[PDB]
Amino acid sequence: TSDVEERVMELITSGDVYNRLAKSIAPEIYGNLDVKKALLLLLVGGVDKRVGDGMK
Amino acid sequence: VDDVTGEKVREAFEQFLEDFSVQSTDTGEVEKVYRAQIEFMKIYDLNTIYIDYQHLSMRENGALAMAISEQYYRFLPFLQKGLRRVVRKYAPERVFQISFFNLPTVHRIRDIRSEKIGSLLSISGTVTRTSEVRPELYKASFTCDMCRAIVDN
Amino acid sequence: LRIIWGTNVSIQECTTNFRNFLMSFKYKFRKILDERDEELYYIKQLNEMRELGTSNLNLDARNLLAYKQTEDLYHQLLNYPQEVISIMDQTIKDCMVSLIVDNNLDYDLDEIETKFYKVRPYNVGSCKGMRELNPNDIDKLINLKGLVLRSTPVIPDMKVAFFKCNVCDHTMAVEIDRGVIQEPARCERIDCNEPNSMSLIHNRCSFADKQVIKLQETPDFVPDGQTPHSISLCVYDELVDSCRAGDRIEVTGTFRSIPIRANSRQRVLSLYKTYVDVVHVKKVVRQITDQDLAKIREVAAREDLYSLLARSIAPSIYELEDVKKGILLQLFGGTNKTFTKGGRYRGDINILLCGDPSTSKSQILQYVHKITPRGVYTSGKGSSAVGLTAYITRDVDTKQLVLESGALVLSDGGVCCIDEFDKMSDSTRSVLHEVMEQQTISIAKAGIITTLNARSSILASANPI
DNA sequence: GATCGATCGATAAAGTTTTTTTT
DNA sequence: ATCGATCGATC
Repeated sequence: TSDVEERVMELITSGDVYNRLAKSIAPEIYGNLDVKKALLLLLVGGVDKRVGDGMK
Repeated sequence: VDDVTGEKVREAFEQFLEDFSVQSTDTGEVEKVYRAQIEFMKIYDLNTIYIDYQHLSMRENGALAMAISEQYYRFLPFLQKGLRRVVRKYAPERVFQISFFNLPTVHRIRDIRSEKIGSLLSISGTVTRTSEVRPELYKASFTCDMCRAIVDN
Repeated sequence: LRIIWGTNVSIQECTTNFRNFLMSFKYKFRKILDERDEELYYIKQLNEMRELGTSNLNLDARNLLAYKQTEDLYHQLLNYPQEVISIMDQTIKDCMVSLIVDNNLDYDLDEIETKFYKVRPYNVGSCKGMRELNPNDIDKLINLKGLVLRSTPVIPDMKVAFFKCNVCDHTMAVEIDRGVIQEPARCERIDCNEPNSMSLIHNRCSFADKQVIKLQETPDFVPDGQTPHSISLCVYDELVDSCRAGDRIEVTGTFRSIPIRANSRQRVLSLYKTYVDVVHVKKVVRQITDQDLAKIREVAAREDLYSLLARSIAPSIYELEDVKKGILLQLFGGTNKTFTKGGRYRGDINILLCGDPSTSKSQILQYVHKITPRGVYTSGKGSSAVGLTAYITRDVDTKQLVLESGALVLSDGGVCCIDEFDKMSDSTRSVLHEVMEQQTISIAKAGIITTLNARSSILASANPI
């Protein structure tokens, strides 16, 4: 929300997570929309747990 | 004033060589062990001595043995002069050395900062990558050939 | 008050301004860290300096910012940081004497009043690495965060000199106190002692310690392209060989700069080299009490200690009671029941496990690495047959021989945790039988022979095929 | 005999691709 | 090419 939010709201208004973002990244390939979804969640990763105790 | 102190430790060590540190009589431990140290030496001709830290600590009760622990970087060419005097009076080419052994404590190599300049400190460890056997000099007969080269520094 | 050509510092008001601040404190700083302390830490600790006789007072030195006055002293510490510690070493001797004048039975007023105590202003200010150290920072406190790499042993330093010429007895001892040694050009000690051979007996005057350590900063949010650079260290006090190489570190250093000679044999010099001088450093038989022995005897009164140690070893692991038996049993690794003649048996045993892949096979081994402070950890070809022990390696400091021990000898007081015992090469997996049997490693290297032992204890974590 | 000036002599350099047995 | 040491000359 650091004054570029007018272009960040466009994802929140239009939505379209599952396919428009899939067609966004690497649109130069033949087919394979399923496998370009398997990478983008690794681009945001996903933290397992702030474990606190000795369980790394 | 260390000259006479060096002369004090000259004779006090020499007087220690006049006595023994023998505690038992004819149950083993024959008396006057330092006189026999001269006696074995005048047969096999090895040019050594062997003195321990115990029996020199337990004569002056540490009033003298504690002094040489911090000074015998300088006192080492002093005690050699006294034993060189007592040998002619007790025995018939003569170079020697001073061989202390068996101090109480044992240190590691990581403990040498400031007190270890001129001290005596038994050190353990292992040994690797030796070298050869070369000669050293310690005394010259060299002099200039201007008039006569017989100056012996 | 006095005035120096260099500084603008005062006379001993700030010492007295500290001494009333030191003694009449009892609490401060309650407002900057507002949460809601009856007596100051230092007040008990200043009594604690004499009764142990130590020389070091680790001053937090963020107390002058909490105090109303002594800001001028506080903002002269960070601007002339050599005279201010040179002032306060005199005061702490007198402020200790300020306690001995009350109780005259405190160490006879002579012998502890000879060894000079000192102080250590640490954790002051904040700093952020190396890409901010401007040339204006000439004499300031710096707070580095980084990592030391490698050390050299102590070399000596000219703190006192000695002289003797060729007369009978003349044993003067000049001082240096600079980078300059001063000599006489004509003799002394007698009337007819003209200008002659004044000689330098070097191995007689005493020296202190000194040590240089190399540091390289940790990559702490570096912008992923910049190479982490380096800077050196230097120390003077009794901190030599108390900071081993290879740990996270913080230093409380001042700043200096030295000249260098370009040619090795002239007095010519001009791009300088800086280095820091540390005042205090910080990283980040146990003292056996009797309450712990009383606490475990309550647990030793409980018969289910086997079951109590069965449940304690697994904070997350599934139950599996059979594997938990020998693991604590191997950790309870017997003793050396050794006879005088014959035998030399030791009660150490060796468990192993293999089977289903990734059933916390490694994390259990990581968990065993937690419970023992002095142990090993195997690697994937971090060690090898010749890479374990028996080294020849041409090190970058002296290019000579070094015999570093392998991990099996390195576990003298631990448990050898080792893995990959189906992918290990058959050049190795041939010397562990000897440490299984004669408890030793026989070294056949070009350097030397040695039948050194290895007080060891092993477990094996294999894998299916 | 000592001090100053002039002349002569000595002092500074740098490496890391082909080829052998061997495991 | 520069610096240091030694020798010679002058006061």
